[PDB]
Amino acid sequence: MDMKRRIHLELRNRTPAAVRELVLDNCKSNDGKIEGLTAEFVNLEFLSLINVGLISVSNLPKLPKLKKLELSENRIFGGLDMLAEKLPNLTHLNLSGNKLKDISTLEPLKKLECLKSLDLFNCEVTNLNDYRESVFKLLPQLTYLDGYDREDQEAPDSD
Amino acid sequence: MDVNPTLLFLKVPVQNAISTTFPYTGDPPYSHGTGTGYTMDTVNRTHQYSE
Amino acid sequence: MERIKELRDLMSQSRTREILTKTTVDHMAIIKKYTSGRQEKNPALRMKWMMAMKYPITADKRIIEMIPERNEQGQTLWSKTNDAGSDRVMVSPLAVTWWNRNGPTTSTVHYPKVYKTYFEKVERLKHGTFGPVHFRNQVKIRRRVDTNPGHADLSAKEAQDVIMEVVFPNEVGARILTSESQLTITKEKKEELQDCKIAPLMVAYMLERELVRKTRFLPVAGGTSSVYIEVLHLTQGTCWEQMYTPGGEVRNDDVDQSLIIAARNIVRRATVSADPLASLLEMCHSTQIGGIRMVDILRQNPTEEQAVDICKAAMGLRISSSFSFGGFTFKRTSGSSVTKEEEVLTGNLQTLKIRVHEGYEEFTMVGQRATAILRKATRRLIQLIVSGRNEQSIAEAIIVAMVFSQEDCMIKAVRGDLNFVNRANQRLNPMHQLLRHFQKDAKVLFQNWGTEPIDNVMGMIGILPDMTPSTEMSLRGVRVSKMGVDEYSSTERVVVSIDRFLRVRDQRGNVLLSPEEVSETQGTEKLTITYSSSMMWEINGPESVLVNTYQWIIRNWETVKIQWSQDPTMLYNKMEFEPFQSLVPKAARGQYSGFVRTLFQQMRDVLGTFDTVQIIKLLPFAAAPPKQSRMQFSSLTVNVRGSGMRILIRGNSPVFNYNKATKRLTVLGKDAGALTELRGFLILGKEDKRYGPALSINELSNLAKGEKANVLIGQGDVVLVMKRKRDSSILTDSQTATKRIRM
Amino acid sequence: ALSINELSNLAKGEKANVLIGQGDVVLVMKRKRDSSI
Amino acid sequence: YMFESKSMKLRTQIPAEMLANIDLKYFNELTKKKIEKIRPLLIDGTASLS
Repeated sequence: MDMKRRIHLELRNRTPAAVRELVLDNCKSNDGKIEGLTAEFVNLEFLSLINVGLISVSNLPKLPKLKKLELSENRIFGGLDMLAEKLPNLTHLNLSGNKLKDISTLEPLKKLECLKSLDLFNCEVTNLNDYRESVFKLLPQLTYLDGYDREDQEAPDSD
Repeated sequence: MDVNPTLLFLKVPVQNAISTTFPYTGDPPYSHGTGTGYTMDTVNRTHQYSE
Repeated sequence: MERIKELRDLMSQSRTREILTKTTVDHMAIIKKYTSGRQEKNPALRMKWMMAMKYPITADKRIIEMIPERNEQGQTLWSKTNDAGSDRVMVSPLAVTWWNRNGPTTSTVHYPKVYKTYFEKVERLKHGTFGPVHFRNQVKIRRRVDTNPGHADLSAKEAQDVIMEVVFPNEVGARILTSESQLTITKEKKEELQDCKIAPLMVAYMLERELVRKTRFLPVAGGTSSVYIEVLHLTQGTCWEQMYTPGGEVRNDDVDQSLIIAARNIVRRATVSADPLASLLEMCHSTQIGGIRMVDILRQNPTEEQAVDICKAAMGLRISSSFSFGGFTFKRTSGSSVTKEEEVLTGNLQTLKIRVHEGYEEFTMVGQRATAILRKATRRLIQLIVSGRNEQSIAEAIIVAMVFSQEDCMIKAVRGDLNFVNRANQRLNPMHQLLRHFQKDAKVLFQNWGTEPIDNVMGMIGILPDMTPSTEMSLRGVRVSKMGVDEYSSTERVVVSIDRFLRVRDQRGNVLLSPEEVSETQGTEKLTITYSSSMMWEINGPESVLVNTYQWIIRNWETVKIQWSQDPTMLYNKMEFEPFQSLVPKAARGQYSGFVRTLFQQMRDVLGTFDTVQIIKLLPFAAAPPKQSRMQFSSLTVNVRGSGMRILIRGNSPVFNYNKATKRLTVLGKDAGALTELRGFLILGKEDKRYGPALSINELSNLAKGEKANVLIGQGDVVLVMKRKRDSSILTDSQTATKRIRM
Repeated sequence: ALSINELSNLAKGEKANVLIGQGDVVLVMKRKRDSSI
Repeated sequence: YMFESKSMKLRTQIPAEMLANIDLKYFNELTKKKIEKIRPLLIDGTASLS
């Protein structure tokens, strides 16, 4: 079941304007891009693209209200500049298990105003020295990187 | 960053930070050269240089 | 179309019509054995004769259209002779090689999985490790060991039900359709063998070869595993041992120990009850070890442990005549005995009552790390021969025999007070009290036993009281044996009467397994044990209580949901949640409950918030006299073994996590079950034309919850069938009708 | 008792016991009002 | 020297005193050359080192 199918399977005869949390993981990508979602999704605030073979997020929809996006287990190697404009209100991003290999790749996220968490587990960029410090200086608004704030104090629950 | 301690020599002369290049302060836990092979080789070398 | 013509012409002659009409489908296998011919004596000679002539091997009349009569050199591959009487044309073995060379290719992806029981051997040897050959004089005991690794611990009868459901779905019988035991293997194999064209009969044979266990009573000299016995020819020899290690995978024998633990708990809580038999039977038919009903496990496994033995005996199952004492099972070979409880005085002049076993008898004392043969008369240790590995095992066997020697020397040699209690603080058997009293030290008892000379007959090292070798001086009647002592090849299964106090006597009157010699340990089972009685949940500790509560809520999800959405007050005060409320802190049962109750109300008010997982997680906290407080809890505490665990309202936690991408819920690591965020039919009568022509067992998939259709059940007869309403099981409901009359 | 690392999960107004020191346990109540310089 | 047979799982030792007669097939090429070159100097198990 590719995205276009499961989306409708998850649409559940409920109009796109009335979805607030959509879960689409392990499904597929057309070739390496999200296909099936459309801008009519306006009430969505939790999209989970986990394990969907995804080579980029170029053709992502426009979700004003998105706040909890997660692209873990995919193979994004850049092109995150789109997420800034297309998800102005995103405040919880989960890029774990992807193919990011440089701090430069995370430069585009600097212009997201309301960012609160960035999970970056199992990514080749996490093997660097002064990794967390460099990330926290490139993304000053961040207050939880990988789960801990600044002194390795776990992020409080109920987020 | 990828830490490269040798790059420290770009700022401090080598003789100032020469201690950096000495790996061990103590007898290592391994035997470097010994046994019948390294003795026969020494005998052969000594005779070769005077053949 | 041709087969029906064959049947018609068979019935035309009025001599086979008798056989074809009067022989019920039951009496077909006994007709199938009226073969003709004389088979063949000396088949090797016949083969050497056949291969000399041409056209030895018969083949069906299809080669003609797919194998040329002559290869590219003019050699007749096949002939036209119709061996004996049949359509099979004779063929020369050149045809086999012609097929293997210029033949129709194919894709073989179903072979490495249909023949798993051989490729497993291949991949297990391919990764084996070899060690140096040691030429020590090998001692080879004669153990009975498993010779089928990965047998999937099925019997020889339920394997047939698996085969009939994987390879012959349209010939399944009534005993399967009108059931609720689907098994897991039958859903994996059905998926794997979905398009196999191999050989339905061969697929069945391979499946029953893979899904059965066998034993051989082989001369083993180490290892004893299920995988070390296939390579016995490679590992051990008459004078050599080639150290070796199969490199495949092993079986986890955890179901057996879980069964042992469940049997122990059930027997305790049934004997501490008013009517032990009813409790035992109801628990067996209701309790489940890792999902499977305990009755199926008891009728499936061969495990031989005391508690399981009593559980089987109370269920009218044959139990081994051998009795287990001190970890060694004692198979009687000869003699008779009588318990004859008599009185004695211990070393400290303490009165004691012990069953003086009166009568001369010989036992084989087989054990895990030692073996022995012990023949004794009343208070007379006539002879004890021991063997095993190291002197520790030899000493263990010797002391076990000495304790069960009926000699008063051990009784009078006691040092201390023989007042021993178990984990349950109960009065153990005085002989058993002696057993544990002496299990640690017996030096003074060895000195009392003394030492006598030995004549060095055939080579038999004697054992000194210091547990050391001696070629001349050895303990009394104790003769450590070299060249090993062989075990037995039979168990002599018998039915034994059970008294009302969990003492398994027999028709002869000798106790085999007293209930007091069962509390060896009370560790934690690896699987999950589920009980159908709210009282039982508070037996194995907080972990079991939580797991059973959540599994019960899952079991009855539809009823819980309807009652929660319609009559919440009744649901919030059921009995099943009283054990759970024992864990919750006393000073917070109310404040918690209200918070849940109010929150639950929020789900009934606004639609779209009906979260199954949240409701199941938070429901057990509702049962309480709820209070009111503005506090908005984030996590609710629970007391487990004195530690405060926490259950998260919104999210997952160790006490409760429902894994997404799957329907499985886990509580404290222990598996709870499946939560949803063919079979089950009932026969009604013979053919009824009002419902139209008969169906096949496949088409029955297209029926409603109560629609009636007539199907061709099994091999032959057609029976009207209908889907079932209500679970309709054999749980306590059947017991109630039977136990109520037993008043 | 709750380890001092776990009491951070208590909600406002909750009360529980914590191992606050050497073999010592005390009852602690979370303040609804949060004060800070 | 120490000879190891990995097909028989054997670990034997050859004392230096036997280097004057042992067949020169077990050793590798470099050790074989060393032994061959030093053999003329072997007296009573030692090796002259003037």
